[PDB]
Amino acid sequence: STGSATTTPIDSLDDAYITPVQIGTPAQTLNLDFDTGSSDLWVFSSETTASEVDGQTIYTPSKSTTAKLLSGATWSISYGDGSSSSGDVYTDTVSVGGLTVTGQAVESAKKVSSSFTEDSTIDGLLGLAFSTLNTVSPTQQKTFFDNAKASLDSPVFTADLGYHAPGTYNFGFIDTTAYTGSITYTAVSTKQGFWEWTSTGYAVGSGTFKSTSIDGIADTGTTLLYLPATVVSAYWAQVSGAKSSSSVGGYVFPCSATLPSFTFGVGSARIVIPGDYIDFGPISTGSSSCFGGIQSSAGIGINIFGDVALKAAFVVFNGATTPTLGFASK
Repeated sequence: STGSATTTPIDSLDDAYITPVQIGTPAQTLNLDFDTGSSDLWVFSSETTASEVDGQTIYTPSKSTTAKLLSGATWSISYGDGSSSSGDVYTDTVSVGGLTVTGQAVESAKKVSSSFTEDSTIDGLLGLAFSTLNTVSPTQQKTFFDNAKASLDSPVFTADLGYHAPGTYNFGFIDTTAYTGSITYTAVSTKQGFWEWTSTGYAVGSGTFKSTSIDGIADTGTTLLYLPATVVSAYWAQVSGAKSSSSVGGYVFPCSATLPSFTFGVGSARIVIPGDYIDFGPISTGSSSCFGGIQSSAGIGINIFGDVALKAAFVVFNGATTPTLGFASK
C-alpha cells in the first residue's frame, strides 16, 4: 500500500504545516501537524477542556463506531517550545492520503497549553519519530508509520515541504518526479528516538564550504534551523545590522536586508537554503526588525534541522531495519 497527502502552511510565514487526517467511522477529518521530532498522535477532542478549545476541529470518539477506549492508558507530552498536552487514549481507524491503519492509538487531549489553544489551525499532532518516544502509559503505543510499515510497498515516508506553498507527505514510495538529481543517503542514530544524523558542514552565501560534523535531528515539527552558535554567528555576520537580541529571543535583522543563502552538507552533497527562506518577518506588526530563520541551538542540547532546512529538500525517512535519511535538491 501507499498514501499521499498534501501538506499546507498554516500562515504566510510557514510557521507550521497541516495535513488532513481521517479518524474514525464515519471519517472525522482533522488537520494535524506531522512531526518527525515526536511520536504521539494526539488530537483536540470532545474531552478537551472547553475553555482550551478556540476554533479547532475536534475528534468525538462517541460518534465513531470503530473507536474503543484503551482502558487505563494516559499520555502527557512536553515539547521543546514549552508547550504541552495530556489526556487519555482511544484506538480507531486512521487514514492519511488513502493509507489506512486500523487500531491506531489516537490520544485524546483533556488539556492543552495556551500555544495550542491560540492556534486555531492545528487540530493535533501526528508523530513520526521512533515509537520509543511515545508517551502513552502504562503500555507504550506505536506511531502511524510504525503501524503502517509492514503493509507499505517500501518502508519509507517522504517530506516535501513547500516554501510559502503546499507540499506533500508520501508513505510507502519515493516519487522520482519530485526532486532533481540524486538522493544522498546518510546514517541515522535512533539512540535518542529521533531521526538523528550528522551533516558534513556548511557554507554562507557564496562563501567557501566549511567541513565540520554537525549532529542534529530532522524535525518537521520545528519551524526554524537551530545550529551551533559558531555557525549561526558566521551566518548573521554577513547581514549588515543583524544582532542577537536577548529581549526578542534570538537573532534579528533589518527588514531592509537581502539575506544570503545557507548551504548544509549531506555526505558529499549540498542542500542550498535560499536567503528568502530565512526571513520570518517583523518581530511585531509594523516593526522594521525582522526575525531570523537560523538560530542558535545553544541551551537546547541538540541541533535541529527544522522546516527552514527541510523545505529546501526532498527528504526520505527510510524506516528499513537500519534506518537512514535521504536528501535531494528539488
